Amino acid sequence: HLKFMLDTNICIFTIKNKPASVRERFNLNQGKMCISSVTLMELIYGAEKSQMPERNLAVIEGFVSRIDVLDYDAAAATHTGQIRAELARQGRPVGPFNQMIAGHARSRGLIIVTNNTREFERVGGLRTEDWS
Amino acid sequence: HLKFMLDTNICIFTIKNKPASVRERFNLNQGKMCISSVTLMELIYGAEKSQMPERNLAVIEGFVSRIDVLDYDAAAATHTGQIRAELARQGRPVGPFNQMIAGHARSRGLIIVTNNTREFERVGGLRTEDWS
Amino acid sequence: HLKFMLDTNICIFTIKNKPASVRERFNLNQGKMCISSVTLMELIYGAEKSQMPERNLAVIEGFVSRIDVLDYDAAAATHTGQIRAELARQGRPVGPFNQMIAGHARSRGLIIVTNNTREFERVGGLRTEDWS
Amino acid sequence: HLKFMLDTNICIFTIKNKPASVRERFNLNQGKMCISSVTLMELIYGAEKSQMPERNLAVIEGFVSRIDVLDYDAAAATHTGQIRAELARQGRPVGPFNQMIAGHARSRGLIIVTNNTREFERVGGLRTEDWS
Amino acid sequence: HLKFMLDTNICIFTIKNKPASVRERFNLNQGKMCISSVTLMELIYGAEKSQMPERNLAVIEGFVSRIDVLDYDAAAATHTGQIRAELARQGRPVGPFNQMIAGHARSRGLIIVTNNTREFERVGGLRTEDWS
Amino acid sequence: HLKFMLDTNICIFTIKNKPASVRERFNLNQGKMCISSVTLMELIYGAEKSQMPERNLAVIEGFVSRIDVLDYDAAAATHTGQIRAELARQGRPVGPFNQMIAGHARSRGLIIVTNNTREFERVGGLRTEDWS
Amino acid sequence: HLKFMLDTNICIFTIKNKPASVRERFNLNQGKMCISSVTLMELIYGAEKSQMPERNLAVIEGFVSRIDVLDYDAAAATHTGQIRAELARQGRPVGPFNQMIAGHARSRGLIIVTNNTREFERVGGLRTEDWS
Amino acid sequence: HLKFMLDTNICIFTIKNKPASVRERFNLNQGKMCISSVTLMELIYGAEKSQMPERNLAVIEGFVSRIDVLDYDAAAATHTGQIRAELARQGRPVGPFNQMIAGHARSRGLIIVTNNTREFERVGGLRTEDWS
Repeated sequence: HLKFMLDTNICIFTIKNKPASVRERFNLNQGKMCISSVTLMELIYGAEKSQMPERNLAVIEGFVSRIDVLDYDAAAATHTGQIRAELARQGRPVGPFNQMIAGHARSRGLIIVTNNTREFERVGGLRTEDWS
Repeated sequence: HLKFMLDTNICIFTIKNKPASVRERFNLNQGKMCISSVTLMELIYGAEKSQMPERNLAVIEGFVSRIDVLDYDAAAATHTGQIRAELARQGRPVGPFNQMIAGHARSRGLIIVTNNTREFERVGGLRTEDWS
Repeated sequence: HLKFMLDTNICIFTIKNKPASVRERFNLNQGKMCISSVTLMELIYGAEKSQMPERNLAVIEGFVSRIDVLDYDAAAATHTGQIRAELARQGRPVGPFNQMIAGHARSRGLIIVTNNTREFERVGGLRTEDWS
Repeated sequence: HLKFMLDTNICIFTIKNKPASVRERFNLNQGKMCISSVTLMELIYGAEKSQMPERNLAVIEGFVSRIDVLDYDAAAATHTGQIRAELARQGRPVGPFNQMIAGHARSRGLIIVTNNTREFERVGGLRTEDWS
Repeated sequence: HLKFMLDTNICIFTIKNKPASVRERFNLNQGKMCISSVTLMELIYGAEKSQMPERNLAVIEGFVSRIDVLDYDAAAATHTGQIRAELARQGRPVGPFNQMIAGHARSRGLIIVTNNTREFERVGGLRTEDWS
Repeated sequence: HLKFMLDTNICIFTIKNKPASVRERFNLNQGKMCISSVTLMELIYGAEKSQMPERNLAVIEGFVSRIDVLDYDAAAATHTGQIRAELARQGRPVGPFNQMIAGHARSRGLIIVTNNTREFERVGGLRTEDWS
Repeated sequence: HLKFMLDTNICIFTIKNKPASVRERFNLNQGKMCISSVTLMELIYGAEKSQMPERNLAVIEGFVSRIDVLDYDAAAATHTGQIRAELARQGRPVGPFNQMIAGHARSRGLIIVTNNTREFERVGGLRTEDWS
Repeated sequence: HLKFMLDTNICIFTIKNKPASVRERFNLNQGKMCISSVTLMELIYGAEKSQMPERNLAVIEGFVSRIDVLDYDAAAATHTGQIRAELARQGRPVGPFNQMIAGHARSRGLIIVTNNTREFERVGGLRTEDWS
């Protein structure tokens, strides 16, 4: 089954093969990884704002075709809502899209793979890894 | 068939019967309305951070039972990505979750029902109504 | 996935490689384009009424081979019906087949690609591009 | 299975039970009838343009719930295209949406039920009935 | 289900719309017609030997896409074998591919549609029609 | 998997154990051989026209039981059509049923096993063996 | 359906419009071409090793969208194995990936399109064309 | 369920029960092993070049019947392409077929089982084992 949910920069590092450690671990974990549709949103944004949008979209779409994209559903939303309230009580900052990504992963029991572990470690009941 | 996607404040107004015109129009359009899972997320956050979480969580279950909750999917994400880039080019500010709700509705050709018309009208190719 | 719905003249320009700019953008967007079955209908009519139906029909099969043809479904019909009433209220003229593909495109969140932007910009909640 | 494709006016007569002969034959043919999505478009248009749109939409949507709606597909488009060229050669005028419905029916071997048989009889290879 | 199996000349007549009576009845019998793959072979042969092979192939492949093609299977083989022996006893000549087409149709209880009734009427236990 | 497609005479040689070399190589290749349904047709004809049809039909059922019978499908038909045109250009004679199994074999990458290599060698892109 | 399997250089030529004769014939045969995944591999290698990988990867995604990619399967492997042994006996050199696409094509009865007819003509039971 | 992709020599070692350790470990890992169709190709080549091909083909096919054969697909091709470019950049030599089954295994997150670990360890992001 699925074990990891990859955040946006981990995806970009993989595509770029830099830092090389990310693609290395990515490939060792083939068949076990996914991204949130929220992360897809961020990836598309990155392509759309770039100098060569059509080119970069094609590269992203190819990458995305080989990994699973999970829809952000009611369970994901529910966990995100809980997490934002837990974080607010504790006074811990997490960015809005990261909050959603954290909730999505937690709702499915997935490990978040991220180079922003400082932020994601603030979340309760969630495992994180950094492959960079 | 779905015609309207309700923004968070419109849902809250419906729940509170204030402004009462919102629930009135809500009732008139029963069976034609939905919310993004992004809006559900915002509703759960609001309940979870409130003085009476269980009471407000129960109220949300009642509201949600009367409408469809749509998963934020790849199409929603893609439109959101496009929109964020379009807005940034124009120097137009829209909040992160509203961007996602805007992208979700546009991907399905739905009318956004919102009292935050100034923000959502900045998005291209999107119809809005305000029931409040 | 799909981003653009091409109207008949844009299809014809692509086939003829004139204006060459159309085929250029067509090639750049390979894999992201479709036509409504309504537009297919118009293309088939064009071939059938031509001096050389078998030749022109064959050219259409080849062209259609490179894109998706979307069935005009209940969602497309529903949006079209709504658009026709909106347009009638405002006194804005749009041709019957154009109304239908406007509704088709809007129901799927697709951009209409057309050299008839004056007509299609009259439709609410719809984006267009002109590649010619 | 399906034998009849109903025109817009036949649907309306059925709903209104006037002329009573239409609903009579309609019910005698339960399970054998459908409409084109093109006809759905016209029904929605009628409701959307009316004095009480939400009301009339509900009435139409309820009626449609009890009959099959066929998507206007590539075969329908092909027959429509052929028919428009045949009609044009003969100089026989048929309305744009009627052309598509004629094509849709012919592509499926269905009998067109219409009170506008004067128009539909101009089409080749198509059976028609009038229940009014 | 299937009622008719169309022989090669009938298919060509339909495509050419000449004699017009063939396409007329073809259109009236939509959904009820098929061809044997043996007939497909003859059509492909016709295109392949023509001056414009690619064009005529597109034309045939286009025609064939809207009708069912049946594989010549063991039951078709069996009836063909019986028929060839029955014919030889009677001194009644039928061409090699017509023998197979006859056997295929008979094995499925289908009516052969052909303008070559002289050959096909020699076969026992088989219905034929000529639409030309 | 399947490697060989046997023509009619080879099947008969196998059944009759004469020339004995054929059944010998047949037994060595058990599980790797098939016949076209076209060849099945020829075998049934031979039995049906013989002095003792029931006996010979029973012998065929036993033989056919040891091998796969392949349906003559659209790919087989298509290859046969190309082949028939190519042979006609070169002025090379191949019998009608031989053309079909040659086409059938080529569409599947099968080796035709035949003692009629003179005819089958005329076909392009086709390998043959003679076990007799 | 499929008739041609394009070797790597033919694909590259089509992409570059050089020699222009390749794209010229390519366009004439739209809907009838495929590549082996073995060829996809070589294309991806070519892109990845180039000065501008992302640009060239995007171009490959576009090209691949216009044709079928066939998986190199057991039948393809079997033929390739046979061919490698046939070639070694005759002392005929064919490059390793060429052997595989030859086997892939022969297993499906496809015409190999290549500018390396010297190598591919060494293979038995395989038709080739050179469009360059 | 699958964990291991077996290289050609490991399959041969298993068949020969020499070295005995390979079959020992093979049996301990029943239900968890597969081969690439590329390896099937090599096994078939070995049988075909042998002095008793029919015999050795039967032994291999029997062996292959008890393990999964994976088709070499687009994902496999993609990984192989990345790998070939990386190896060339690093100046690490790996044989053509080895490159393909390395990419195939890597695309599926499988452990390559091989007695050629020196070559396969040059590939990035790939686990290897030697059971010999």
